Amino acid sequence: VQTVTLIPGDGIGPEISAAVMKIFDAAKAPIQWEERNVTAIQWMIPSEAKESMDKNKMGLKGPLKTPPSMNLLLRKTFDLYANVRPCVSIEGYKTPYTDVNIVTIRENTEGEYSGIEHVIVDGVVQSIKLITEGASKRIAEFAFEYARNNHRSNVTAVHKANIMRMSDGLFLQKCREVAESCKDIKFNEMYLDTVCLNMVQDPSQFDVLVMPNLYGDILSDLCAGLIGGLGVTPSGNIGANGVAIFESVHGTAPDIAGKDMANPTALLLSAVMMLRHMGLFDHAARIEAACFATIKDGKSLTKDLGNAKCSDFTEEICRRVKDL
Amino acid sequence: RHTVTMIPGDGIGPELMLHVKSVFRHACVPVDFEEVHVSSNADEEDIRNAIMAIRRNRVALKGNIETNHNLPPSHKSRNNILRTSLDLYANVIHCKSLPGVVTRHKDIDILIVRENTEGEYSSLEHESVAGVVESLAIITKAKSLRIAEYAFKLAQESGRKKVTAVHKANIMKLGDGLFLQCCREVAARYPQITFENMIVDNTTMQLVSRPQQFDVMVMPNLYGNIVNNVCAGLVGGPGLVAGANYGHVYAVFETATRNTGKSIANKNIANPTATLLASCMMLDHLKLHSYATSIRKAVLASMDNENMHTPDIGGQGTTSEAIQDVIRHIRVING
Ligand SMILES: Nc1ncnc2c1ncn2[C@@H]1O[C@H](COP(=O)(O)OP(=O)(O)O)[C@@H](O)[C@H]1O
Ligand SMILES: [Mg+2]
Repeated sequence: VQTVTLIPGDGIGPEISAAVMKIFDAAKAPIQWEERNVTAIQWMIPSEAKESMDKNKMGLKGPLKTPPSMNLLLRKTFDLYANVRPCVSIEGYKTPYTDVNIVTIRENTEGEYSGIEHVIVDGVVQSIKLITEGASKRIAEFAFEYARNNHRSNVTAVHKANIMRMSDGLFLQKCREVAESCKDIKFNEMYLDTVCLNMVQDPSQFDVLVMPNLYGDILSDLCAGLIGGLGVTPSGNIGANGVAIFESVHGTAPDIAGKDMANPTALLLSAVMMLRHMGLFDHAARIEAACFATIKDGKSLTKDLGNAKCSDFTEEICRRVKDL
Repeated sequence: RHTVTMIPGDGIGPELMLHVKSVFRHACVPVDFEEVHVSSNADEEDIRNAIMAIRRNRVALKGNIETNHNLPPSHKSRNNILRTSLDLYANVIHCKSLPGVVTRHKDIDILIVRENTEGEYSSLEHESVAGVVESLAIITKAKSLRIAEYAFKLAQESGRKKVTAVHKANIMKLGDGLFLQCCREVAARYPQITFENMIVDNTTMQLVSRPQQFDVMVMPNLYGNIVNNVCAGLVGGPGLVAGANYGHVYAVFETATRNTGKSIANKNIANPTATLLASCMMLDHLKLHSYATSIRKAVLASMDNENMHTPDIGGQGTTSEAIQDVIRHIRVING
């Protein structure tokens, strides 16, 4: 048995955390929780939440409200340097893209996060942004490590080095050095705009996408858009000292933050991702498959995907989980 | 008779230019092409010479010049030097669902107006401390105002009802905030046009789910690059969509996605539709509207027939066979 720092967050976050916990309970998963709270206090994160995460080394996180952002603090505190978003078409959930199985791996310390804007003269704004050899090397090595450890054949570096020669070219040169080492993984490179162009025509051609943060997270949202949105998209951040936080990337949902209408799929799958990161592959697969089969049925869905409430959807998963 | 500069470019550009000339002869288009070549050269005297040709003729049709990104940062994109030197400030593309080309979405009709000069395209990079590349990018009121001005005017003149500014002012509060405030400034003078705004991240998710919501979109340079390719992808890909680059006085026409097509060059499989439609936009701009119309109808009629399709849209036809069909359709309305 092992311990996981749980951050339910605001809005629907509690409802969906209780729904995830109940499912992990009904799975006999080697996982007990250590619920904590997160809050900017004078500027850093609470002593109890920091120490919890330092001990447990693994976190799960629901949707937070913006006030310094808490996501900024978490990323700063634990040096969360690699954002990972796996996007896979859901059998029961109908989008026009069904062949989708892509993992985006995104540098998470610099680029736009280093961003300074200022007024040069009246009506002229300059932005300043940074790209480092270190952080580029770091995210590159990670991406291949991820691909090897998750049985992924191809890694594509996504860039605009044709325009940003110095900064995306650096990124590219560090990806090649890593690709020289890890000759077992198929490596290619593609312009961001070409990636985008091809993505929406035939997304099946793409496997793992490594990219810097210079232009932000735009491609991850696009990929998520193909499979049905942020309401069903899992996500995880990997830091230094073996820290890893898994999270939902959907909104706080204030409008139904008291009701039973919520949908915990995304947070559930991030937890599934967490189990796999620990090595608990058996339970991961069973909770995963339970969720997908429940979605495939069509008679038990939330109001955002039928008419059934959250607990009905949560309970119908739990019923299927128990089938060992 | 008009004289038009022609830059064949790399990849599929030269082979498609031949078909353009061929189609103009069959349509009896009163246009003469003055060819200027632009290598991706270490030298610049060519690009300086090509700029002169465009200042002279005021109108050009061009293929895409390939940028070797393995060259040092002193060697810059010749496409970008070309468009910024001439101050061709408005990149505009029209993505419209084609009845004959079936994709995952239909009823798409989007005009994208993209600021074509500043942002990361005119940025400065330096490595003052080893292993740290710093990027300094500029966005300005003057350029944001005129792109918004262009987009609203175009919307009004085309009988369109809504302009959506795409941006990331949630993150880039000063720069993208200024861009957005410039659009709103112009919006107040077009009270007949609905004005909306949307974050670029969210915009991509909306396009792959419900792209029918968008009408006219206006944005700075980088988001334009992304949105152009997404929208072009949704309607059938890079083979189909024409692109224009407008200045106050000069105008240059190209394929919307600005692809060289090196991998498919010299195999008689390139889709000629984007290039021909670009040549039609160019004829409209020269007030040769009857010619543009005949040709545009011809290419739209051929694409209505899946037997004419090239491999990029699932077909098996050659470039020359598609051209044959276009020429056949000109001749039918021709006499
Ligand atoms: N006219 C066309 N017909 C068919 N395919 C095209 C056409 N133009 C571009 N493509 C395809 O779209 C992609 C464009 O990428 P690419 O040729 O590498 O351009 P660039 O080097 O400017 O990024 C290629 O797959 C190319 O084959
Ligand atoms: Mg190009």
